[PDB]
Amino acid sequence: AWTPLEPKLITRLADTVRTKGLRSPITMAEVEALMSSPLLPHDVTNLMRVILGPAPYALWMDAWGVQLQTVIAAATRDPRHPANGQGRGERTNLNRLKGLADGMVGNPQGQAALLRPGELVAITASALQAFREVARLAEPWADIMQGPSESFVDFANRLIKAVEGSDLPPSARAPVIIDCFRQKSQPDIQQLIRTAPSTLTTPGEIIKYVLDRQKTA
Amino acid sequence: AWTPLEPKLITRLADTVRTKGLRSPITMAEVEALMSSPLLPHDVTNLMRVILGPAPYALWMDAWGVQLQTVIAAATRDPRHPANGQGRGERTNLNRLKGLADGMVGNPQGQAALLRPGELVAITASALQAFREVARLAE
Amino acid sequence: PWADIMQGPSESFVDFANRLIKAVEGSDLPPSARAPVIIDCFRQKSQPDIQQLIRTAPSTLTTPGEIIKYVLDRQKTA
Amino acid sequence: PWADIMQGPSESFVDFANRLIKAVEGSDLPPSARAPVIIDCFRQKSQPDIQQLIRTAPSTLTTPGEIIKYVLDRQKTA
Amino acid sequence: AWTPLEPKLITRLADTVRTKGLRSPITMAEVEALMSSPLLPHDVTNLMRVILGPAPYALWMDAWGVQLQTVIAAATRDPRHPANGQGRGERTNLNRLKGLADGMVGNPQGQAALLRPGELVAITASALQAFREVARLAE
Amino acid sequence: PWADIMQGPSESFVDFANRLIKAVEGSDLPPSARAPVIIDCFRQKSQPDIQQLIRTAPSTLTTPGEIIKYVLDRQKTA
Amino acid sequence: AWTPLEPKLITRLADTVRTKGLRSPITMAEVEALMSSPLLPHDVTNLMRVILGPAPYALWMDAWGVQLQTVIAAATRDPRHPANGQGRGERTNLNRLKGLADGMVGNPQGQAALLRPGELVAITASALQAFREVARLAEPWADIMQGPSESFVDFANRLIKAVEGSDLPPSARAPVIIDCFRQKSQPDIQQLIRTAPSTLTTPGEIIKYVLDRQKTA
Amino acid sequence: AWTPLEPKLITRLADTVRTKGLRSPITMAEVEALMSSPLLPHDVTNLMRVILGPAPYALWMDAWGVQLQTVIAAATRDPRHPANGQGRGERTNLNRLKGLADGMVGNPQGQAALLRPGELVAITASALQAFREVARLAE
Amino acid sequence: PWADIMQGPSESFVDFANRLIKAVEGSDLPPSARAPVIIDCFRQKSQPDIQQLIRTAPSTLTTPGEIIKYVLDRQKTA
Repeated sequence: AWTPLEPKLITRLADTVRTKGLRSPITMAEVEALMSSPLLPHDVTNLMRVILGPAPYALWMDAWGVQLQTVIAAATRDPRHPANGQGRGERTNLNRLKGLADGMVGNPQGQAALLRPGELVAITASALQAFREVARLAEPWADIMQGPSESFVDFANRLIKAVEGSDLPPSARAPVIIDCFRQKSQPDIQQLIRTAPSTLTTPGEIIKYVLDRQKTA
Repeated sequence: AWTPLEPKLITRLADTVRTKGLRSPITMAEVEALMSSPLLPHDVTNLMRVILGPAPYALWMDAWGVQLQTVIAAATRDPRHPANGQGRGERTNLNRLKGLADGMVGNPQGQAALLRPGELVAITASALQAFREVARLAE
Repeated sequence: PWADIMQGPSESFVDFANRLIKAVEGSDLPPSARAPVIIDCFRQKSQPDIQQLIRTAPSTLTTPGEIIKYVLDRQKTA
Repeated sequence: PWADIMQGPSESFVDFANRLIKAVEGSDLPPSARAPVIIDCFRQKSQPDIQQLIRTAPSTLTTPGEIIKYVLDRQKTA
Repeated sequence: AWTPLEPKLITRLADTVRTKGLRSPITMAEVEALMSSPLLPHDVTNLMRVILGPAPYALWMDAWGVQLQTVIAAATRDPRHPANGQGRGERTNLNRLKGLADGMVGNPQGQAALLRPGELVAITASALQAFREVARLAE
Repeated sequence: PWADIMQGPSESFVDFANRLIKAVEGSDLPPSARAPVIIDCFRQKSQPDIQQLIRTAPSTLTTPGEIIKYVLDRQKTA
Repeated sequence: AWTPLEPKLITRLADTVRTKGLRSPITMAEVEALMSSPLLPHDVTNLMRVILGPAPYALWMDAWGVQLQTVIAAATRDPRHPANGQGRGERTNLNRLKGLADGMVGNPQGQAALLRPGELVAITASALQAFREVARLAEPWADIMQGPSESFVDFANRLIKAVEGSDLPPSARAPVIIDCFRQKSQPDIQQLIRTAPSTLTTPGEIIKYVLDRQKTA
Repeated sequence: AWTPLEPKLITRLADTVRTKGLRSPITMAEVEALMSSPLLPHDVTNLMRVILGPAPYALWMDAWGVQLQTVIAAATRDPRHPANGQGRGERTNLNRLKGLADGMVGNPQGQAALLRPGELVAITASALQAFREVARLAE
Repeated sequence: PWADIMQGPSESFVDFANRLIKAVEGSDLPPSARAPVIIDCFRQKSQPDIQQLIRTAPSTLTTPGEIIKYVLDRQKTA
């Protein structure tokens, strides 16, 4: 049985997006919150229709379609997808993912009837990634320096934000964050990281080490 | 069957962490509250992704891994771990604890299927101790 | 009225796109005729600098989102 | 003479292509040397706006018809 | 036996294309008129060589090739094509459609000998659609 | 009283360490609580130059003798 | 039989190091040239004694020792090293690599007699890596911009040089070079790379594309 | 037994490439000269590392890979390749051509041991064609 | 004479290290006594800023190359 999301939560989320913007970490946290239970295509579509303006909504429809197409390519590349079945008769078409298949167009009850839980979670993850892309697109890591008066946790927050919300591949973020900690982060912390008796191979470990041995001031 | 945590509670906890900080006793009490039922690796991972910033989240991943490794050392030091079994075929690998094992990567339903309750409580206690370490370290 | 919407001389492109998509989706057109109309209105409205920017697109843009992304990338910062 | 044909400052591109293909096919070249010559004359004649339009082609154009289609698509409407 | 189209009709059609353009409904009607009987690849090729300028002729060759390729994809998707046969030995290659196959290159008589009526009507419909595309593209 | 001992602005570090260890060992603390107290008093007393010198220790110092050796090595000769 | 390197080539290389420095690409090319045939520890040691000053020579001895120790750790981690043998009696000690073993100290002829070709090539590669480290140490990629008048091949050369001669892991150089091509390389080439109908996933492919479609001027 | 190329010849060739450029006929003649004996992948790789700058070296690695892939396609299209053998156990993989196969990575002696003369001449011709492509592309 | 070598007020550290290593290795000392002498001359010469920089080394430096690397890393850029 389909239950709609509260319009009160949706109104609060829309005002959050209106004041804080699309890219603030609080906004992404709120979206993750309202993206907790697996939503039907109807739910996510109406949610993005309400919280996003017209042009961001067009961009988001595009990005969601592209991500769903990547998902369907991975699905035809592996017959063991939680959305797929074992036989060929359970293969999931994009009409079933976007809610365009037969018995689903405009009807959320029938949608919830025919859809699989794997289908729902795949649609939800696709929509979240599309939202991230559009947010990064609507509004530079290599220009980030630690200010003379700025603390180190603020600098690390800003740098990790700008590196993860950028065009780098996922497998290239940690080395870049480390090498930016080492070359930015004004020469006191540079020498503090350089003279590390242990080898630090993770941004979290570097942050912990620097927070331990930092010059209290 | 897996049931997700309410995004309303998660939003309230995130704002609590945002205003009070990581180390306040009220924040630790709230975390203990949302750490009441044994959570699956997916739940704790997403929870820490939402409530913690990027750098505290990296620190927490590190600390959680270290604590889970200590747990697995104690487990290989005692075949009577509530996560282990009696035979050698039930020995619990870190891929099964971190949710990286086969049939679990990205799927919370399969996760909840294959995991043991002892596994869940050990993961939960490890995550709580890691949160305490990171909170003591950040400020 | 969607067919009377022009991008002002001082207006940014995201505001123009928002206004146009709003007026086109909140109109009497069929649902299957909104995307082509939005594209062809991006091409003929959206004052001649952006018109030439869309015209000289080495790739073929077949979606309002793709056109918006392309224009936002290659727009004249001013 | 084909090697003296330039696209005039005010001439359209289809007229220039017609004139060039006419002069190249009605000349003393072998039949197997007309297409490469027509392409390389499209690239070096056809005043620098279209020259840069052909240069920055994300795809490789290997036929006069394909070059004509691409230029007609992405040409600066004026 | 192959019979060529009248050069008088072709001259009148060429002057029609010259004065009215490629896209006028009278021009498309005249083309449909001269596209009534199924033409051999030689006929359509020479017709487009005469009535179209050099650049529209290049565009039309491209479009005709693309449409014929779509036809051949549909033909390999259905063994009951009026150009195909029942066995695999009657499958129609693009060399046979464009008139490039053996015994056909430059010879319209041999062309008319080996070609099927389904082949002829498919080639003709493909050429008409290509003409429509190029006319919509030129102006 | 051990908890009232500060390193004077002009006092050397070995004198401060001697005074502090004397007052901590000659007090009412249990024997198992003297080393942690001596360490944490080295860290919070011992005026901010030596405080920062101990804070930025690439190694972890877990003994009063090791802290004394490190500080004596890297101290500001003056 | 041992043949010494020409003192004329060594004098020319020493003057090259004296005028151009340790880090110039021409100097590294010249060193690679004189590092072509596998050299005995005597040869490399005397070569670095002559071309390098006293302090860079001390640094280079340190770095060479460290790299040789890493090599010997990999050798004890794999009994199939081209310097090792199958039995335990052919295991290669650092005294044999540094030329300190019995029958080798000060004698290049005996050195050439007892040494293996795998030993020679390992020593040579170790010495080259140590030279690179010391050159990078004696005298920043994220500060490299393409000048308004600079060509693109010069900018690419400078950037690839600074990225490969840095402290990044080997698996993080290509993504960094690509993302630096995209964000540096003044906005004309930035837009040229952005509007690429194909996806460029290699620095060589990006360089080829830009060289093809660049604005001749 | 592997013998390295003289660093004197390599230095002279590098200065030739530095003053005359990549495309001069004298430079191509010098490259053909130093490309006379069949070189091992190690030799050609180090040679191009020394004589070419960083960006031309990246371009050359790309082009060399593409040409070697064309060679391997022709090799799987003909079991009588001088690099191949008669049985299927002598089929030459790209790891063996680029010097990445087992027993060859970083070791020129083992390389010279396992490689065939046909393999060497194919690698050499591929590298020469790749150099020509990159030289035509750079300027 | 090696024992008379001081780092000048304006001299860089690599020049001082070069001069000192030259004078120590080209002297009458045994080969097994050069490294300790070079280290102890780095520590006592090399004007008090670098003296304190070497003194406050959280790690133990037991080689002239390691001392040179450490000082070059943490030196006061000026």
